[PDB]
This record gives sequence, C-alpha cells and structure tokens, in this order.
Amino acid sequence: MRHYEIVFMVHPDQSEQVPGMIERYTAAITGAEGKIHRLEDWGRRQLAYPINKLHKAHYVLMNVEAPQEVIDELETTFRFNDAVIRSMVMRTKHAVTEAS
Amino acid sequence: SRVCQVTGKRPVTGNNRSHALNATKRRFLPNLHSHRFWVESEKRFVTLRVSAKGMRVIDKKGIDTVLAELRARGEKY
Amino acid sequence: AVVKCKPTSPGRRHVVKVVNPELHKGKPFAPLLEKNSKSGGRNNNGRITTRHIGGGHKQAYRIVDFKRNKDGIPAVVERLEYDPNRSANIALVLYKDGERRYILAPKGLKAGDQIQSGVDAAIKPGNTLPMRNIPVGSTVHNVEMKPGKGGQLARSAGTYVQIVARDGAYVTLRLRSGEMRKVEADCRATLGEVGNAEHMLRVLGKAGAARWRGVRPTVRGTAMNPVDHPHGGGEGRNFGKHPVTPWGVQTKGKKTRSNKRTDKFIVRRRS
Amino acid sequence: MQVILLDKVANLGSLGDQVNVKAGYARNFLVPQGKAVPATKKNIEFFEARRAELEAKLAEVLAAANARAEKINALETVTIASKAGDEGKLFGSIGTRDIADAVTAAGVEVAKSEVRLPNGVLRTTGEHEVSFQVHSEVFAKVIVNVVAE
RNA sequence: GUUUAUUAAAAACACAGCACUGUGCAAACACGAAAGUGGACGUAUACGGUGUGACGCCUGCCCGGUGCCGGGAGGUUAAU
Repeated sequence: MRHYEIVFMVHPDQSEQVPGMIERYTAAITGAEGKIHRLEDWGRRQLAYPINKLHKAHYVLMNVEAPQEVIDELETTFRFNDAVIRSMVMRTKHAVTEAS
Repeated sequence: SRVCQVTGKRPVTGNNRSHALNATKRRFLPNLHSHRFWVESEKRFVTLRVSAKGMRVIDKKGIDTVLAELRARGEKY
Repeated sequence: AVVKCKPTSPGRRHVVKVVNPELHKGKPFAPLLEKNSKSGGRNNNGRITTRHIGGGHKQAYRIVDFKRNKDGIPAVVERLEYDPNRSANIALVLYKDGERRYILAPKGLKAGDQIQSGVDAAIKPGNTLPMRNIPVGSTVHNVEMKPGKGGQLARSAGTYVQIVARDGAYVTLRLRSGEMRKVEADCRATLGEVGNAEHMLRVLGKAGAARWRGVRPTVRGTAMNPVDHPHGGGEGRNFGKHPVTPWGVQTKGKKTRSNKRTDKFIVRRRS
Repeated sequence: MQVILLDKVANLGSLGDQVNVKAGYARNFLVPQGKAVPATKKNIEFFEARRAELEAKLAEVLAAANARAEKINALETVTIASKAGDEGKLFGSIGTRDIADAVTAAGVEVAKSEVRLPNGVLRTTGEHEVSFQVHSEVFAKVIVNVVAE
C-alpha cells in the first residue's frame, strides 16, 4: 500500500475538535487496513505569514500507509469541511518514527 | 368598478385642457386602496377598498359608524 | 456526439445532428405525462401577442420535478429520456420507496448513479441541497429564487451558476449571463453543470427544421409598407431611420430594466 | 390625531394624555393591539373615573404576570442535543419552534412568538445567550446550551 | 418553398447561418382603462427585436452630425 505524510491545520477555536477529528479520520483509515504510524499532533504554533485574517492555526500530522480509495475520499473530507485549512498529502518511501 | 365604499366616490370625467385649450376627455380616478380595518365589534379585520378621504372619515367617525352606514345602504363589508 | 451529415440532397449540406447514444429508445413514462396544447402565439383576446410561433410537431408535456421535495431519501437515476420542452434531457429517478419522478439531468449523470435531495446529503454532482450548506465556489444548477419556489435559474443545457459569496443570510451568485445577484441561502440547488452542453453545436440545416420546431418566418421590417412597420417604404431599400420595434420603441441598445422591486437583489449588471 | 393612551408607549405615551400621534400610527399599531384609544371630547368622560383609577392596575396585573410568568422558571436553561453533521454544520437551524415546544414542555408555558433570538436562529452547536420578551420594560434570559449528538 | 384570388410568380418575401441589442423571471415585449392571458407550464445553450442572408476568402478609416449609453460636478428648470 502507499505511505503518505498528512500534515493539515485546524482553526484554533475549533482546536478542541482535534482529537475527535484525529480519531474519526484514523478510524476511517482503519476500515481500509491502513496501518497508522505517526500521530505527532504539533499543537498551536505561530504561523509565518497571515493565513486568513487570524494567524496561529493548529497543526496535525498523521502519516499513514493506506490504499487509494480511502486517501482520496479522506482528502475530500479535508476540502468540504470548515475546520481544516490547507491540508496536504505527500510521498511514500517507507514510514514511521519519532521525529520533528 | 372603482367605487370607494365609504364616500361613494367614482371616477368623474372631464376635459384635459392643454396649453392652447385643446380639450381631450380624461377620466379623474379616485385614490383607492385596499385597506384592512380592525373592528372590535367583530374583533377582527374587515377589509375595505376605500378612498383616502374615506380613511379620513374613518379617522373622524368610528369604524362602526361607517360599517353602520353600510349596514344602512346594505352593501357588504 | 456531434454528427456532421452528408450532402445527399441540398439542404443536407449544412446539417449537424447531436446523436446521443445514451438516451432512451422507447416511449416515455406515462404516469408523469400529459398533453400540451399549443397556442400559436395567442391569448384570451385571441390575438397574436407574441409573434412567430405556430405549427410544429405535437409534443406532450412531462411533469418534471424542480423543487426536489423527497427530502432524505436515496434515488437511483434509471434512464435518460429526451424531453421536447427543454434544451436538456430528463432523467427518470427511482426513489427507494418506489416513487418515480423526472429530474433535469446534470453533466455526469449516467444511469444507475445514486442522487439524493435534502439538507443531509453529499456534495456529489446531482444532489439537491440548500445554499447555506453548499460550499462557496461550488457550481450549482436548477437554482431557486424564493425558498420552496422550485427552481428558476440555470436550468437549460450546459447552463450553470457559480456560488460566489455568502453574505450573512444571502448568497451572491454569478449567473450564466454574468450578472451577480443575491438569493436567500435557504434555497435548494442541484450540483454540477447541466448536461447536454453540446446543444450549442446544432445547426438545423434547412427551413423545415425551424418550422417544425415551432418557429414561423420572421419578416424584416424593411420589406413592409410604412403603415405596417415603423421602418418600411422607400423605393429601392431606403432605410434612413433609427432602428426600432414594430411598436416604435427603440431597439438595438436601449435598456428596459425598470422594476425597482427587484433592484435589492442585484449586485452587478450584465456587461 | 389627538389620541389618549393605555400602554406606556416608550417615547411619549404616558397613560391617559392628549398625544399627537400620526394618522397611520394611531390606526395600524395602537388600535388593533389595543394600546391606545382615539379620544376626542367623549371618551374622556368615560375615562375619568371608570377607566383612570379602576382599570389601570386591572391592566397592570398583566404587567405583574411578566414578573410572575417570567419567574415560573428560576432554573433558566435549555438543552438542545440535535443531530449534528460530520463534525459541524448542524442539521437544522432553530427558530422560534424548538425552543417554544421545549420550554412549553419543560419550563414556562409561553406562546411561540415570544421566542427572541439575538445570535441568529441557532446554527452552530454550543452555548447561546438567548433572551425573551414578556414586557416592554422586563427582559428575561434563558441560556440555551446546544449539544452535539 | 412563398407571393399581388381576378393583367405582375420575379432579381421580390422567407430560409438555414452570422452579428448587434434588450430581457434575472411577478422577464422584456405584446393584447387588455382593469383583473388577467400570451411569452413558456420556458428560465440566458432561453426568449423578444432589428439588419444581413447558405458556403468560401473577408468585413478598412471617421464619434464632428442625428441616436443610444455611462457620468455626475457646474449652470438653467415644474408643481411646491
């Protein structure tokens, strides 16, 4: 299956929905037997440039090896969703470790 | 027709005398309106198509005075 | 597709048909069908109030749903049918509880695709859902004006509406003629563009494919005598007038937008 | 118009005065709601003893029943756990009716049109400071706390 | 194809195609003192109007005039 590194953001007034979003998203992965490897929730670190009037959004990183029909529909749940800002999905190459 | 219920007004005809006295028959229409009145004898809104002077009579005389006049001549409020 | 015909006879040399292999080759669903008497352009007074319509083939009306008021029920699109009344094709939707309706067909809607209405639906193309829940930017059609009115805007072939803003309890639209206009956000809309966008490429060939489509010949006002038209007269195609209607109103560049009741909802005008 | 009054109209109406209201204001608002009477030379004689001293507190016990009907509920809360969408975007907004049908069943027996809502018609699930109308001068607060299901 | 029945059947009219323009829908426009009907049980890939008249190669310069359109400062200006 494909490895992927999924960093995304959450607006900070809804940063208390974050373990609900993480737990739901990793369950929706787990239906596809997507072996989770990382869950490094970074917290609410200050942005560089002004994103969307209010800065300092919450980051999440989830880094799973999954198949394609779940990572696609998962990414559409990043799009059609008010909380998530500017999600991204990346390269495969053999994942899972404690690193920042 | 365009008959005000209260004052009995109806459009009266007459010339439209121009700047050089060319007569042309126009028709003076009355200022009607479909105003919705409240009657506390019936505790409900009786709607009357009236003039504006027929709202000035209801401004003086009561709504039961005017609906008493249509009680006299025997129309339908 | 787009079929350019072959000149077997003159008057075939300029035909292009739009041969759609998806559509149903059979008689339509009768419990949603009724008659439709043509007027010929005439009204209660019996006079041709709008000119140049008459004749044509018979065409029975299809009760096509627009309001999409089976709310919260799945729906299988069962076949595509040709509709005489519209530029776009209709789809025979089968709801789960054994009710059939017609809908307008969006672009990607093939047979067996599962659409559904309601507020609690996915953002799949074909679904009906209200405008405070449609994501801004996403392209809708079968747009309403008033909530529960049914659908007024973007309901012809290939015609869409981009939702552009969300102003409190409003939605600022970019209509197909390029006119930004506000609607109330509780109005339902149907996702995607409308199908059969190839209808722009039909070129009709000959006079008869106009005359059986309902059209009647439109006589230029120059060919008439001066009592008939405000143009007209002159021995040898004189014109010399500023071009107008048969009723003397200036045609060709003279705006007639005077409502003022519906100037609240307009933001931008057609440019 | 010179119109005598019944209610204390907030600007100028003061319980029995010759008030210059306008023609339409005397007619569409004060008459059918019954908060004032066009009195000119005849209802004043009806108004002096029969209506000034006797009937005034007979109206003002209804003004007492806003301090009483307001304070039927001293708990002053509403819990609405509607079914919320996929982490956000609630199913249906809450106008007058869900609050009225709950507070009627759990709280103050009040009608539908008194349900006032400053912060919209309750889209987003959470705490919502929701105030009510019982009198022109009396204003209540029953805090809605919308829960997600 | 149509056309002056009863002296003119044509090079005229119409046509498919092209353009300009108006119309956001209780549409413009039309018939109606009006209610209302047509437009259309259609909704800008739709509808009305005006010219030109398949197809091919093309459609130059002029906003002074007369329109239409945009502007809104300043002047002039009605009943009041």
